[PDB]
Amino acid sequence: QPAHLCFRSFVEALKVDNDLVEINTPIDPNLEAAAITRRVCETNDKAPLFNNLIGMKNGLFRILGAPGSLRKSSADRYGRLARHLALPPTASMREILDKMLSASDMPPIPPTIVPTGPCKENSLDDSEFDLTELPVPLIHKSDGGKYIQTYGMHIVQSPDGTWTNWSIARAMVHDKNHLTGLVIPPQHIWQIHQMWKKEGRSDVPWALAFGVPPAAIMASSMPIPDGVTEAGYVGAMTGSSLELVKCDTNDLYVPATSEIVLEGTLSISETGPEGPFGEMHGYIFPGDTHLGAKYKVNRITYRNNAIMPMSSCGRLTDETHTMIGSLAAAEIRKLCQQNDLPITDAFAPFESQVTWVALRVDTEKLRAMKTTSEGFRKRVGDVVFNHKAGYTIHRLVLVGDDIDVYEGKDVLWAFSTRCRPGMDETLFEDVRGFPLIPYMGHGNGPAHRGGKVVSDALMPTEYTTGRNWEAADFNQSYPEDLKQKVLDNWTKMGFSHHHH
Amino acid sequence: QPAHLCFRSFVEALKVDNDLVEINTPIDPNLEAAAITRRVCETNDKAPLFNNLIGMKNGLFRILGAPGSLRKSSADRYGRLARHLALPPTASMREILDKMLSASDMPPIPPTIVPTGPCKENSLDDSEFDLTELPVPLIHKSDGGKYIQTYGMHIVQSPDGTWTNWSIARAMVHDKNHLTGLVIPPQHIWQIHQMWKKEGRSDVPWALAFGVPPAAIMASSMPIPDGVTEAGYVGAMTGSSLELVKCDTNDLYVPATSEIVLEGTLSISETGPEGPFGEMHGYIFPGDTHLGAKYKVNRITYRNNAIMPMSSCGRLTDETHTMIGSLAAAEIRKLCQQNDLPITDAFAPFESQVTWVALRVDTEKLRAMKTTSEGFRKRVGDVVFNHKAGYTIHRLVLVGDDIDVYEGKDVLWAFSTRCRPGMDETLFEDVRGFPLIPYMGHGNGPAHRGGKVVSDALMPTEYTTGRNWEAADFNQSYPEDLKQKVLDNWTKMGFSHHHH
Ligand SMILES: Cc1cc2c3c(c1C)C(C)(C)CC=[N+]3c1c([nH]c(=O)[nH]c1=O)N2C[C@H](O)[C@H](O)[C@H](O)COP(=O)(O)O
Ligand SMILES: Cc1cc2c3c(c1C)C(C)(C)CC=[N+]3c1c([nH]c(=O)[nH]c1=O)N2C[C@H](O)[C@H](O)[C@H](O)COP(=O)(O)O
Ligand SMILES: [K+]
Ligand SMILES: [K+]
Ligand SMILES: [K+]
Ligand SMILES: [K+]
Ligand SMILES: [Mn+2]
Ligand SMILES: [Mn+2]
Repeated sequence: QPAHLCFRSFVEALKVDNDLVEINTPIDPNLEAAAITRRVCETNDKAPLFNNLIGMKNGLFRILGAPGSLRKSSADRYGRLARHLALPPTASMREILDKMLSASDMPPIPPTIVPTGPCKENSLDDSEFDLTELPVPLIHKSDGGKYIQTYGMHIVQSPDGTWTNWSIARAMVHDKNHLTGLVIPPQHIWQIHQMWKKEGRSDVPWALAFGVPPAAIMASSMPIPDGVTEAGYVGAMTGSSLELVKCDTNDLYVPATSEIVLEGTLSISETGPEGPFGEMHGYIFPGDTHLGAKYKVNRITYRNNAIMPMSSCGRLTDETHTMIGSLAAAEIRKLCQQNDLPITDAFAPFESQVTWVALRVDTEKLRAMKTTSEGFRKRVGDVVFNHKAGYTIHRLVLVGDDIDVYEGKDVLWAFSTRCRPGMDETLFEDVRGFPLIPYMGHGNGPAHRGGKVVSDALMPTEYTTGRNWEAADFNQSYPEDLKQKVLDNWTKMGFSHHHH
Repeated sequence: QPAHLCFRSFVEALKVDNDLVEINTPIDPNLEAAAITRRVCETNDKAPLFNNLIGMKNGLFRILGAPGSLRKSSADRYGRLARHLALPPTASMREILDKMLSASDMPPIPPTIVPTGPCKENSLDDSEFDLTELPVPLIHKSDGGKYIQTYGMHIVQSPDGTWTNWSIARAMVHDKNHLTGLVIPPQHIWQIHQMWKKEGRSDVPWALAFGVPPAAIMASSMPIPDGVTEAGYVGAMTGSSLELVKCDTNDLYVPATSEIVLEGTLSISETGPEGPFGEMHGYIFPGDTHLGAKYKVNRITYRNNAIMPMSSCGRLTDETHTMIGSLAAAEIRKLCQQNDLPITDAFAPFESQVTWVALRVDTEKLRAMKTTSEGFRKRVGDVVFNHKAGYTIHRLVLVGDDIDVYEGKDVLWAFSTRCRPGMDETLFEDVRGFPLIPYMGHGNGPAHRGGKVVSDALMPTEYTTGRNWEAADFNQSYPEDLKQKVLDNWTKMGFSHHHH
């Protein structure tokens, strides 16, 4: 099966790419696996595959860390993400995001039901498993639980059957047969949970599939629209109907090649302690436990020699940056365009801890609008910060056509030089805030409201007559024939490869 | 003579360091020399010494580019700056800034007058030179003149004789015997010019010395206090009295080993076209010429085989970043401490285009103050933004003790994660602004006023009970013995030198 359609094949692809380190000696899921993976993510090293996990039994489980993290070389920096999507490993971020957006103006391709698959190779009923006995990792030393769920896909369906959502949300082991995790507004797992709660009659049928098709875990991390079934979006994106098998204990459908599947219910009534967890912004607040949603596990099925993916998340760079930030940015780009805003490109700079999105403006179109910074900033901020796709993002930076928003150095240059603090900004206090940013949930103001800004790094003439500067750089401050002469003579004079 | 005391010896030191490329074939001062130097600065390459400059005659002149720019390796990144100061080439930025601050609580060591020096080896009276005939560089293609003066020291003295100021301010050739340049508030050359203008009786006696002692050009770029003669500050810093020779046509004194000296007058009445110039923030605005100060040159003296230093300034990284930013930051650190603010360290991140200064706070002392963010931000901003040392800086970022302000990645992390936009900031509109930032002089608001902000990236408990988080990073999220095991097994497992 292709790598984008089968996690086991993805792992093979990383090996073949010389992007995998297989560790066949014993590794402790208590901190060791995650510490290795953390160092990988901080150094852009090869992804670790832990084949000999202390506490692995009867096939549950090996661990793959850093599934969506960065490679060291610039030429294939995003190669692991490209391998989720059947793209060449040298694919640009623009190409990756365009792939992820491509299904937005395609008919869905609904999934195909098949009678069995590798995920059915083994099973454990409710007398045969204990979640506390599995090699679930402790990912950070101060975490409030062992976070089994950092890179699986939650599957829940609206009561009426018409929307089946796939998404990543964290969860930790609570006891032998329950997890606790985040189920929070405005997320689709929350929206569906609320529909079941209002109906009031039962707990939400649920499954959690680990080691799903890579193209599916990317859509799981993307804020595609309300009411849109991810499986059909992924089918359109990849041009193929995804193969799904029915759960044994409920009527949800899981990817046929899932590594590990948990079946059960998400409670409409019960909660339990959840957190703290070392999170995407780079912090943990030891002892900050709060009540989270509670899941009951009734059944586990799994592949022979099952592999659990894991995100050892925190400071730069891991899946919470590469996937959360970038995929939100993609959706924001599209949202802006659909609201007739002249946005060509969007990206969440890593340097911002993916709390900013830089929006590249087609300034020719801007000029035709005959508008001003105050007006335009307000329009952009109302569109984005009143939408779910803007949830995680606290600062939008508007930049003109000369800035490559996928290059953080250029975004920082434009922000620092073109946006006058205060005057060129509009604050948004009556929007939903992202509480996990420390300045929000651990800050001076309301955790859930406000704290957002539009920073306009467009220069005044970009609204009127056009750019009226040249950069004071090698590229723009010297004629073409001179530049080329300097480059051609560079090593001959005594001064100092793309792939590497 | 030592490298820090003699520019010719500095050039030798760069050669010996394998930090120099001598170009002995003809190079055009019309853009070519500056284009090479620009590429050096953008790549952190070796400094270029142009020994064969098209238009060089009778010894005037060779060019050294990138005198204070960065080296590629992390271990000696600031080595060129260290070589200005007799420090080891591996000196940290903290060590460099501490050296530059060291004379602030020392008695000055006044200069020593000597009867002659190398700067007298050759001379040209007012019938024998023409500034338009020298190989003065065109540094950027859109510049409004040939900027002779990018790394020389202006020497002017108060009418009463009690303060002799040394500073860098740009200047360009106006005609055969005049320059135009910037003389602007609150700069000391401006302050002294205003004293002469109020007296009204004559033009200001002036000299411009190029290729001065490196330790002197660093103090020339630093905002040491009003009324403090730089020569005595440099004497204290280096522990030696600087050797000076009298000008031939006036009673000012210039460094004995200056490469090139211009003697003349700075007009109290006349101006002429000046600019545009490709500047420190990375831009030029073609055609933006304005009236600048006008200097008359009466005499040139120079060393045999004279070398003119040149800054090809613009986008990162050159002397306008390494010296302007860092040295302002140093002075701000001291100013804060002298106003009883608990600031341990200051640096202008390069990523900010040296428009920010990050201020590291001793949070134990902060806690003892029993204050709040609003109050503290206001106090810090009033001290810094009402002082000349704060002139160039538009954003101050307050960070706690865990952040290394000399590491831009950590400053950006703390800013993005710990300072809530709006709420955790105080805007300053009634302070002097730096007009050369594009959002100021080419922006939406007053060019000379406002646009400043204090951003508080201290977390709430840093004011009260202490830091209440751990980073979600390899360093802080795992115990010592585990970290060490991972590191010790790193290459053995299959994963990937300080000097490089
Ligand atoms: C890639 C990724 C996405 C996480 C995520 C992680 C990763 C690795 C973790 C597990 C390591 C840490 C926490 N995460 C959560 C999360 N969203 C959320 O509601 N709660 C989470 O706990 N997200 C983001 C969420 O997947 C995106 O917001 C999706 O848009 C949600 O899908 P939906 O639009 O269908 O609601
Ligand atoms: C290192 C450096 C410093 C420049 C400078 C440059 C460099 C290379 C240039 C020449 C390449 C571009 C422009 N510069 C000017 C400048 N200050 C100023 O008033 N006008 C200038 O034109 N400065 C900053 C000035 O030297 C510092 O603000 C000093 O504190 C001034 O000394 P003072 O405190 O004695 O007034
Ligand atoms: K999703
Ligand atoms: K602006
Ligand atoms: K000075
Ligand atoms: K704060
Ligand atoms: Mn969804
Ligand atoms: Mn001075």
